[PDB]
Amino acid sequence: FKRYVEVGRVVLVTKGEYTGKLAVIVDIVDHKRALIDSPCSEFPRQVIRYGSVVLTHIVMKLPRGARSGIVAKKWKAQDVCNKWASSAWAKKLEAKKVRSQLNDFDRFAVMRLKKQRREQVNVAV
Amino acid sequence: VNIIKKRTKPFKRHQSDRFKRVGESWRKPRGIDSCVRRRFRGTISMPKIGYGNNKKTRYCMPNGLKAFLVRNVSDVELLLMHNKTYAAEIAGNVSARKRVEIVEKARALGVKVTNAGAKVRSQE
Amino acid sequence: SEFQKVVVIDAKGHLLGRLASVVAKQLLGGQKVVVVRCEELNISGHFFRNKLKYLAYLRAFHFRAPSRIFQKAVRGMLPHKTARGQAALEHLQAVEGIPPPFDKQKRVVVPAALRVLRLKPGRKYCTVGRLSSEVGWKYNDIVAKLEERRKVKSAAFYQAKLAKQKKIASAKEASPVNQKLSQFGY
Amino acid sequence: KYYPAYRENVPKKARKAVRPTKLRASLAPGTVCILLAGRFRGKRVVVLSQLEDTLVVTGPYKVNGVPIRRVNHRYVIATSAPKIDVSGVSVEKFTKAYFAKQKRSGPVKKDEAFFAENAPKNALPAERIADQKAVDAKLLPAIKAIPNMKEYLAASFALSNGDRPHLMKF
Amino acid sequence: AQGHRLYVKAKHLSFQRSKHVIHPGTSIVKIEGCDSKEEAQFYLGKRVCYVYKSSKAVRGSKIRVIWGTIARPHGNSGAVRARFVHNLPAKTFGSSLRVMLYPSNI
RNA sequence: GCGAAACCACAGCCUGGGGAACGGGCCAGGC
RNA sequence: GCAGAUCUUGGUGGAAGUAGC
RNA sequence: CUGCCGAAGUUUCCGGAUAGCAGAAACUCAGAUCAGUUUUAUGAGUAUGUAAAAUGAGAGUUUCUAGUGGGCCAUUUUUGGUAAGCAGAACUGGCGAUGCGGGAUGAACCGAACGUGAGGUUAAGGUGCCGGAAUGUACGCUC
Repeated sequence: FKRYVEVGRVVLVTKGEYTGKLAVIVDIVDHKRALIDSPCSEFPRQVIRYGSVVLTHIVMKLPRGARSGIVAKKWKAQDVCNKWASSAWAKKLEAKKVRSQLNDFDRFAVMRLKKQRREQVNVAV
Repeated sequence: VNIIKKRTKPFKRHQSDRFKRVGESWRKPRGIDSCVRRRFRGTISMPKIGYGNNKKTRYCMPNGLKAFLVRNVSDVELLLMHNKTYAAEIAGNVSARKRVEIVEKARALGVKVTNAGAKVRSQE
Repeated sequence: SEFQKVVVIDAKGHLLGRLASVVAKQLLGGQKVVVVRCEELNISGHFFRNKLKYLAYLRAFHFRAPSRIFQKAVRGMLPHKTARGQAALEHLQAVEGIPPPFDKQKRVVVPAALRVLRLKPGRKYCTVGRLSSEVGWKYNDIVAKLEERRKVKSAAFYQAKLAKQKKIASAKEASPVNQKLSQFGY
Repeated sequence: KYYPAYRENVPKKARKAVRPTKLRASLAPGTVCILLAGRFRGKRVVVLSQLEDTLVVTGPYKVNGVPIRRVNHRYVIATSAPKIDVSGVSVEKFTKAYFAKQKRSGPVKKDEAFFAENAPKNALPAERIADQKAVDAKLLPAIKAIPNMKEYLAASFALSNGDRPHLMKF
Repeated sequence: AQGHRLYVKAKHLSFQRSKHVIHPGTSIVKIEGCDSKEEAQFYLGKRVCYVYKSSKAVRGSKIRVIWGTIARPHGNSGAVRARFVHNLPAKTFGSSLRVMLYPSNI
């Protein structure tokens, strides 16, 4: 495998009011629940179930049961932010988020933009 | 003021469509073991006072007027003051000699006639 | 969500009851549903369990083809006694394998009926076509032979499409317009 | 003929006073909005001013050919496209009577057009075109200043496959 | 190509019914693309129509329309309740519908 | 070629369950 | 004031172009 | 034809005379009484009856005058039983005069008792499909 439920793994929340946020497992309550934390201020330390999260490939060195302050310092030290963003997963998600906000005028400018890019067809020319 | 009718379908006698000997006119089912009397599901409806229509709009035609049967010119003159509430209806046995004089009189009186073009032709 | 005028469903790894229920509901929605690979339908439970279930049914016409087995399950989930359920059945075409008209068409799957997403790991399941092989169906061997023949041709088309796709993909970044206004997420 | 001949039940004094319509927040003048119904459905137009209930709207004549017209505010989708400078064009002439249908009149005597049906025809006066020619004069530089605005208003809005109106933002 | 389609595709599912009693006055309409009752709140009050054709032509047009309006959501899966000017025929179950974007509040 | 009468609520495939018979009408299945 | 009374009188059907002569 | 009232289906003596149930009329009363009521306390033996606080409803008559004057099921109590079941009484209501939602279906089961309708919300029961409604969430058990 590539992903295991271990202390220090970075997980992505996919259910509830914290959907789309990033968190790192701090403690293993049980095979169905785990304690997570995030350096972001709006994300508090909480116990979440594995059904509401997906494990990313990023694993970061954390002592068991670290406090939020220590986790935030370790998160900055290990440069987890912009490392997940370097993955194509985050770029796909970020592109989807930016696409959702796009209004009608931006959509119109896109169609003209992708119309110009389409006619290139410089293959075998 | 709009005329509201609680029901437009008539109340047919039960089992009147299975026999020619039993007419369509409504008869109360006296049978005790009858499903129609006990008002099961799928059984037909029965005349109840709940179906009674508004008192103000009772006897009113869809145009808002109440029919008034007229047999001669003297009858139609009674509607001089009630031409916005009543419509003249010439009786079926009134001849064409009198039907024309009722229609001409009802025209000056400003009275609607429900069957003004009956048993006559026109000549412009 | 969004629908199509005609739908081609790949019945490989789909549970019989779960797929039939979704298909029957879609048929009553006016959609036209075509189910291919009906002989790879899976049913939860041991192959002994379904063999006696079918053997009990053998003890009307006892159809042996896997496509007609699936149609029977779909038929029971429709008001076939009325005209509405009669018209729904005529809008379904269950076939074994992938016939040529549906060979070159997109084949969707129903995640609510997929065996992997609905069956506990390690649970014994039986394949409808494999189960029907010992009840009277005698075309399983040839149906597999065409399936591998179709797969080889399908794989060759995919390589041609993938090789062609590499050309536009390479030229996608060649055009500066892509990088110039990629701020829209595109 | 004047003393009331019937009971003539006078209506009871109603207490429904007419208060001004509250338009939406996003239906401001100068907003590029999509017409939802009518003969110009799908056309994108520029809101000049808000009438008592409707929007006095127009698409530039040379862009999409939508004359100065009234549109109901419920039959308009207000897109979030950048605003257009409309403070430079006077809109006091756009009243209820300005758009009001010309009174169906004409003392036609018996026969000729009354019977022979030699009826006359209608035509828009040059006065309406004269005011119209002014508004695009004061609006075309505004739409030309920002990019794609001239091409935006020329196109007609439409829904493609997989477009969910409730989700995607206008 | 690309048509106009200033509306949203929808399907007529059934009447507002219990197990054994139907109420044709209200029809259950599935606005495809709407997946929950909260999403259905956008389409409340919109004008829905049933466009069909008849062989006999009236005013040189063979297309007839029954207009309606979406009233309220039905269930947790985004199906809505619609009342039409004429009750929709029972044979139009599974038939398509058009949900306009007007009246609009966006 | 000449020619009845009895009889006639209406009908007419099964399988079960349907407590009161229920099968011929009812409910779930086949036809 | 009728749908019944193996109701009364009259007319008329399916059985039937059958049984049959 | 419509509308409004509307039982009883049984005490008791014995085919009955009563009574009860349901109406009519005349009376006197709301500062008068009454209750398939709950209490308080007196006593008596957790209950019991009696007497006097809460709650609700205006109450008490007198006269004569139609119908009923079978039961079924269910609940509880029951005495003996006795292959085991059951039988026997009694206690109490429902149906019998009563449609409606559910219960696959069904007269006794779960809700609910009915003018004609629009809208809303629920009960019982339900939300894979037939079938209106989550192929909902969170735990487990079961092959």
